[PDB]
Amino acid sequence: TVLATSRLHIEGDFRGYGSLDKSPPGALETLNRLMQNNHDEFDMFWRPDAGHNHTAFSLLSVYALGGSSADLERAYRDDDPHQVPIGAVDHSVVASLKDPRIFIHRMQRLDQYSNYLRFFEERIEARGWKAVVVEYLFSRSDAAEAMLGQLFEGAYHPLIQLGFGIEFELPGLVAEGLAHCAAHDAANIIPFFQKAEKLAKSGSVAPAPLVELYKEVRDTEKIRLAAKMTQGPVRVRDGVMGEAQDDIAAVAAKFQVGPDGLKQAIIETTSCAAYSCGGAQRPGKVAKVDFFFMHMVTSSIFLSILARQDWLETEDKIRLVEWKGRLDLVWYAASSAPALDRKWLEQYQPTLSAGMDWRALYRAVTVEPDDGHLAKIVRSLKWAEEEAKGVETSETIPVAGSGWFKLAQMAYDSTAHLPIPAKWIMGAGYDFLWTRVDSL
Ligand SMILES: [Fe+3]
Repeated sequence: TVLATSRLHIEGDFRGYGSLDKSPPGALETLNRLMQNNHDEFDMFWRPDAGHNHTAFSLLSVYALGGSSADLERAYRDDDPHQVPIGAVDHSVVASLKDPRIFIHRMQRLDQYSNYLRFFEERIEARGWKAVVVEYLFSRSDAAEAMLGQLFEGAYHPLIQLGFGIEFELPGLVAEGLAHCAAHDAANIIPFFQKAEKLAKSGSVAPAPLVELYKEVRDTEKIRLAAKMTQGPVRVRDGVMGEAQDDIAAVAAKFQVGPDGLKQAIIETTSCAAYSCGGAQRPGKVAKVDFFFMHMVTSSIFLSILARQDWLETEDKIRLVEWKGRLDLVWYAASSAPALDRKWLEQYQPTLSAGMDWRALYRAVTVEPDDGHLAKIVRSLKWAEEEAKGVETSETIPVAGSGWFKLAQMAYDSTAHLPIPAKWIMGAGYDFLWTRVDSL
């Protein structure tokens, strides 16, 4: 039977966090047609490692930046390589997923995406998306505890997809995100999250500023060297978690948010992620933004969005930000914990984006051939400027003020007019990766 939940209709004025210019007429109709095509025709996974379908991310971000029909069509065509036929649904498997032990049991299998999608669509059709999200992520059942770890998998893709669903209140997109969450292959980050949290709640770990926990990861050789350059997409599973799970778990336990600390913890995690991106530069090299640090920033807007949901307890909002901050330390370690310096973003001189404001940068991003990350990072950075309105740089907040837009300029300048593989450096701490980066 056709579910109402399967129909993605964005309607009304809402155009997204950090939006500036309204998309011109005709864009909304293009957005709905293409989001619906992507939803019905394509899987969430097009290859085993780094194979997340970005189509929904690229469309919704280009809409938020005020792109027209033609820009959304570019976004869709640019992600053609992301778009493979959606898996056949097994309807007896879908019926069985009502049992929480069969649910848990089939988790972390990529070929299950379509089964979990149909399941979550049926469940949302019956209870609505708010009820289902609390039930499957935040209710501390066994299923929900495993789904919460899964939410951060793949450098934050499930969180990002669920985040988009919640931001635009799209039931079918919330369903895609939950299904993505359930099906994502495991990087052995769940025990990192359990160990760090058990340590944090023990009463015997004093909290420290996140910026000092980045420093400790870099300065602890066993953690810094756990990841290997040529492990590529499995650095976290086979390197950071393989060699140093307990060690990084004891560091991450020091990141602890008090009951009145939610907004500052979002600003703290977002500032340190932006600081990763902008501060991991090398003398004599052009500016490049690390691909992983870029996901640490692109994911950050969705923390801000979950933080503002009426249907979610403040305890559950604080937990989300704790876990994201902690895993940002793992992604830092996975890029070989490069030396960070505030001087690079402070001193950065824009090139292609020199003299633009946010409105002109947004316009330039809407037309730029890209898989969606450029649009995602400039929007998270404009939003970060709003979230952290009035906050200045300090010992704990390393990027603020004009730094947010300066990073956006560096992401545009260092990425525009390049093929996708040349855009983002795949681990800023690995010296060899800089031999393939232009000198000054
Ligand atoms: Fe991505």
